[PDB]
Amino acid sequence: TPPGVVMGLAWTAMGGSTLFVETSLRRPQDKDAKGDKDGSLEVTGQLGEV
Amino acid sequence: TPPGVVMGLAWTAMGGSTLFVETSLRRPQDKDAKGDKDGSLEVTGQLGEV
Amino acid sequence: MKESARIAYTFARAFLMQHAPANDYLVTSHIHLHVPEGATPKDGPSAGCTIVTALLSLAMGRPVRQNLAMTGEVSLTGKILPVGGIKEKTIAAKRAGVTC
Repeated sequence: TPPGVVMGLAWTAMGGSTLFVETSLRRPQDKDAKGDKDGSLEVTGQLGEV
Repeated sequence: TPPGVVMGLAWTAMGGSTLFVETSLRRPQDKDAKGDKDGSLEVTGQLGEV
Repeated sequence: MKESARIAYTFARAFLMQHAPANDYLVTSHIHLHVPEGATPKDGPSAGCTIVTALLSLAMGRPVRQNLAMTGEVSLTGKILPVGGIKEKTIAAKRAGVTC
């Protein structure tokens, strides 16, 4: 389980299942020590709106 | 072709098949080396959402 | 058609920097393009190659050579592909005065 991944139970249509969840950087972080812009999240994985 | 393709097997509706994925540059790369506006993809091929 | 148009545009913008680097008319220029409807929809990609030369003509300023029709599909690296229904195409273009 390298950092930024965690187990997560889920109650799918037929029984439970132990699907993982994962996250990662998208661009190198220190583009600017002085920068000020939202570090916007980008969700992925066939998300429902809720 | 050396830059930008790789043969890709795929399980088409009838038999297998050998589709090529192809990618290319879209604009001169270095108009401003010091800037920070990440290069968007544009995907094609009539992909479904998944 | 939108798909084929986009890929053709990208190939055009790529070929020009590959060939004539100093020109940049196409990298920065809003450009309307008009492809009249009438091609059978399954055959609709077949016209793709023509666009890629159309744009190039405008990007260099030379009018095309006289009465020289062409067709065929293109790929992002420029490997042209076979297109069907050649017979109807030949018989129709023959009487338009096309020669090459």
